[PDB]
This record gives sequence, C-alpha cells and structure tokens, in this order.
Amino acid sequence: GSMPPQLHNGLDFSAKVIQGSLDSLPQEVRKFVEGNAQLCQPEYIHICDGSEEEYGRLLAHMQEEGVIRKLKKYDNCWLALTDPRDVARIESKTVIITQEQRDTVPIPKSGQSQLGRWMSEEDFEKAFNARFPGCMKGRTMYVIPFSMGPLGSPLAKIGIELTDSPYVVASMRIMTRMGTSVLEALGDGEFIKCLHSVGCPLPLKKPLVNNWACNPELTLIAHLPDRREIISFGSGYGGNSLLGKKCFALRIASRLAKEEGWLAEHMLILGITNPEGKKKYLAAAFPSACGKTNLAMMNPTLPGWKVECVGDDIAWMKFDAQGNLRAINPENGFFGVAPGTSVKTNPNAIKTIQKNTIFTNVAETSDGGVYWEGIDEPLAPGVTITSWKNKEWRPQDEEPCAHPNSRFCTPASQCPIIDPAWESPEGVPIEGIIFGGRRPAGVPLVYEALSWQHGVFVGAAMRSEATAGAEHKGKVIMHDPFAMRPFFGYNFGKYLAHWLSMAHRPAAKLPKIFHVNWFRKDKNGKFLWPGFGENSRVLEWMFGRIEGEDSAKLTPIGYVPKEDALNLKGLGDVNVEELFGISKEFWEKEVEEIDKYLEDQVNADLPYEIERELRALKQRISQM
Ligand SMILES: Nc1nc2c(ncn2[C@@H]2O[C@H](COP(=O)(O)OP(=O)(O)OP(=O)(O)O)[C@@H](O)[C@H]2O)c(=O)[nH]1
Ligand SMILES: O=C([O-])C(=O)[O-]
Ligand SMILES: [Mn+2]
Ligand SMILES: [Mn+2]
Ligand code: NA
Repeated sequence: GSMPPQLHNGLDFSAKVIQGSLDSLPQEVRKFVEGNAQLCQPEYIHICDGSEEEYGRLLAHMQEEGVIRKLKKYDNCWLALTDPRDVARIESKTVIITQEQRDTVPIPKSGQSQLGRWMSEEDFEKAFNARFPGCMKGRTMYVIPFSMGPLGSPLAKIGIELTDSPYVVASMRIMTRMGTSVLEALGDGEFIKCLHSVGCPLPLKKPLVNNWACNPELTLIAHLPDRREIISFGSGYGGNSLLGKKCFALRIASRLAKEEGWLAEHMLILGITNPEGKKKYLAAAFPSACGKTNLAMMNPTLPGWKVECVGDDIAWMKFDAQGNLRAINPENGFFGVAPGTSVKTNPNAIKTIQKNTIFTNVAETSDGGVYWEGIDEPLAPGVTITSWKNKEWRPQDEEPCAHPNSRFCTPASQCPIIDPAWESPEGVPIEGIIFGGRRPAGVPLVYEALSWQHGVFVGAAMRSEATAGAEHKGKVIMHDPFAMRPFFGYNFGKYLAHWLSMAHRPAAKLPKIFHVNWFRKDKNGKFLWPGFGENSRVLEWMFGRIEGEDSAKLTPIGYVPKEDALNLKGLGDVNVEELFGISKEFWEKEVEEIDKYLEDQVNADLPYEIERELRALKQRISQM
C-alpha cells in the first residue's frame, strides 16, 4: 500500500512494523491496518506469515511470559488457563448493527428477543469510542490474513484479523488457513475486516488474573454486515476472539448467504460408508455442546460401516447447477469441548489431539499431560493434578478439574478419519440433514420429516437443555432453532423463508430431513440410549431411508422406524417402549409451547408455510 500523506509523522506506521511490509500489502489491507493502528496505538505491528518458525517462536514467547505452558507429555502441545470471567461466549454482549432492528431480529411481541441482539449504529459508535482508542498501547498488533475454506474453493472467503493477542494468532493458525499465501490470493479483492482487542492497554489499569488479559465489564462482540466489519473487545476466549469462526463464518456469512442464495449453518458434515460400498454425506445441526463433534468423528460400532469427518461445526452450502446441495467446511481445525472426551466416547479425537494442539482450561497432570471430567483413564500412583484454576486438585473435591467449556484446538488434517474430500473446492453432496438437541422427555430417538416444509418447521421448532457453551446455567429447556439461536446474522423469519425457498429452485435435489434425540432419560434420570458409537445404528436407518427403504411407519410427528427396522443386536437391554414412545399429553403441551414461541418471537415475520406446519402437527396430535 502507498505511504499515507501526512504533515507530520503520526500516520505512517512503517517504522513500527516488526515483520512484513506495509508497502507490499494490497492497498485496502494497508488502509485497514494503518487506520486501526492510528486508533489503537499499538507499539508494534507484526504482519503474520503463517510460517512454522513464526508459530514456534510465538509459542515460546508466551511460554516464557507465563501465558501458556508446554505439555511435555505430548508433541508440540500447549495449555492456556484463562481468567475465569472469560471462559465462553456471552450471548448478551454479542450484537449485530443494522439501520433497522427488524433486519437483525423479528420484532418480538413480548419485547425481548431471544433470536439475536440488535444495537443501533449510533449506540455502537459510542460503545466503540469508549473502548478502542489507545486500547493496544504497549502491545503488538498482529495482522492475520486468513482464508475460510481451502485457498481456492469457490466457496472460500478471506478475512484480515487485527489482534493484540498472540493466543488468538496461534489459535487462528490452527482454525483457519493463515499467512502470506492468503495475501497473495486476496490481491485487491474484498475481505472481511475483523478487529479484536483484549482491552488491556499497558500500563495495566486492572489486576491481571492468571496472566490472561481481558476486560469482562467492557466485553462486546459486534457485527456490522453492511460495513463487512466484525469488532470484538474484552474477551480472549475462542468464540469471541477467533473472528473467522462464529462471527464471520456464521453471523456475517449467513447474511451474505441469504443475499447470494447459499447457506451458512451450525452443522457438522460427515461421510458415511455402508457394508455395500455406498457412501453418503450428511449434515447435522445440534446446539452448542450437544454432540456434533462426537457424531462427526464417530467410531461406528456396526461392522462394515465407516464414518469420515469433513467438518465438525460450520457448513457452507449451495445448490449446484445439477441441483445437488454441495457443502464445504470453511474451518481448518476442530475447536472441541474437552470434558467427556475419551477412548470410549470419541477415540478419534483422542488420537488427533496429541500433537500440534492447544488446550484451554483443562487440568494438567504432573507428568505433562491433560486431564478432564469423563476422560475415563486412570493415572499412575504418584501422578498429581493441577486444576484449570491452577491449584492442586484431587479426584474427590468440590469442583471439576477442567472447566465445563474447556476446549482443544487441533488441526483437521491430523484427524485419522478426515474425509478425503474435506478440502475439495467442489464441496460434498449432502443427502440428509439431521436436527436434534437434548430432550430428557417425550421426543423419540429418531424421526423423519414428512416434507421439505415440515422439515423446515422441525428445524424451527428445536428445543434443548442449556449447555456450558455460553452464559446459560442449569438444565432448562430452551428454544434453539436450527442450532442457530446464538448465530443468526439477520431476521430469523427471513431465514425460515430462505430455507423454504430452496424447494422452489430448479432441479433441487432436496435432502431428507431427520430429527434425533440421544438424550432421552427414563424416570430414574438414566439415559435410554447408549449413544456415541451406537448412534451408527440410527445413521444406518437414515441411510436406508435415503435409498428409499420401506423401513418407516407414519406417526403424528413424522416417520419413525418400524419395529425391528433398527439394528439393536448387541444392545439387548434397550427399553424400546419408552425410547420410541409418543405421548398425546406430551405432544399437546409441546405444540402449544412451540405455537406461543413462534407467535411471540417471530410474529409478523413467520412464514405462512411454518404456521401451516404448526397447525397440521397440532391437528395430527389432536387425532391421537
Ligand atoms: N450421552 C451422550 N453425550 C454425548 C453424545 N455425543 C456427544 N456427547 C457429549 O456432549 C458434549 C459436547 O459434545 P460435542 O460433540 O463436542 O458437541 P458440539 O455440538 O461439537 O458442540 P460445540 O462445539 O459447542 O458447537 C461432550 O461432553 C460429549 O462427550 C452422545 O451421543 N451421548
Ligand atoms: O464453540 C462452539 O462451537 C460453540 O460454542 O458452539
Ligand atoms: Mn459450535
Ligand atoms: Mn464441536
Ligand atoms: Na493463564
């Protein structure tokens, strides 16, 4: 980029650049970098190249600074422990900026929307001015050029993230394609502008907790889709700071998708091969902390079945000229929930995470390894544990050894069952789409939608127990339509209309739509379904249905498996009565709840087809 004019020496940041060159940046990239440097006043500017040496040195630097620790039991793995105020997404501080509120969320009848948070442009400007001026004083501003999707993909989009956090830098290296090749690929093209600061300019005004720079009181994660900007202040935690992931690849991207005729979704993408040598790709939207990563890299218990992972969290999809729904994973790594992860529940993850992996808020064993709730693996006598709170911890204490939302951040290329087409620019053809969440009562193991319009309603109607992915506590059953409640880039009613419109386009090969429940419990609080690898039995049913197998019976909520259609061999004890039961009383209550929620929260933007599906379901239940 060209040197900016100036009458003094305060606008050209060249003298502060410690890696790279402002002169060699594309013009608009330099303007973005330099304009935000003038604002944030970093001491240095480091333009990331994405090299292993850059990565190695930056890790070493955080190490000597006490910001991360080396996990010496493994190969190039590292541990960060955060300030306990900065441990997850915060939905209440996550906002979208548009001229009119209705462009961002439907106007709720009750007056409080549960489908996003809108902030006026003028309110945002004030919030921005109270945060960012001088916020990087005494820090390095890192410039991360990154690509969502393989360098080529028709589906791929480039961002530049500016951050004062080396932790963000290292994590983005794993979770996106990052560095010099991205700038070369961008040229003078368009990019998403992403600005991040931990909100702790030097000298420190507040006491630093556990060497983790953050500003909880001022935390704000903002999205400005008209400006193509994401602006995030005060949090270093993944979902808030790795701007390509939730901020770009769901929130911004879903709005772009609506405008441009594609889809951006909170979905895994997996490839499943049967004993007859046939492979199908499926997508699944479950809410945060509801099993996507476990399903995407499942080790099937059924002989002759194979599952391969394309992506575990984000799907970008578009109908091609042939009418196939084609999906790509825009991420480059897995940012997975650690606790619960074991050789038993997710052996494929256990394999992936022992090299080149960054862990956040898990426990450390005295021999340099990791520990967490449900790791289900004994330690040798004499091995001791440091909790994620950096305290000595014993298996019989008050609190967990790892944070409930503790994460691993691991390269996708490492996964032993990574799908061979996971970086194909063409994407993979999706043949079914699975919705589901945590319902301890009433909702059977699996059912199939009656039609496209009904499947879109099933997505819209999704409810699920609260999890630790964000700020929500306890186990209350919440609405989480399409697993996208925290992530809609625009009015949910319009998003429903967008999904419905897919049925109207030329030669569209619409996928089969299913709904699952891994989480139904008996009257004792015991899970009725073993889950995990055993979920291959459900996927088998879905596979045959996609092929047109006569294996379904009609019920009021959709098609279910016929008696004996599911392979339950090796699971002789399963209470099929309760697991597959559909109660009129439960479903009457359920449909009334859905009706009130859609009326209140979607209101004037609720598409007629969805209100029709509600009426029809209500009618079918009334005839039980
Ligand atoms: N009982 C049971 N638990 C499961 C199952 N699948 C996943 N889990 C657990 O649910 C928690 C979260 O699962 P993940 O697969 O990481 O969820 P995710 O959808 O990828 O979550 P986000 O990354 O937050 O979007 C972990 O503790 C898992 O061990 C299952 O089939 N049965
Ligand atoms: O990080 C995630 O994947 C989430 O919170 O859903
Ligand atoms: Mn997620
Ligand atoms: Mn996940
Ligand atoms: Na720390």
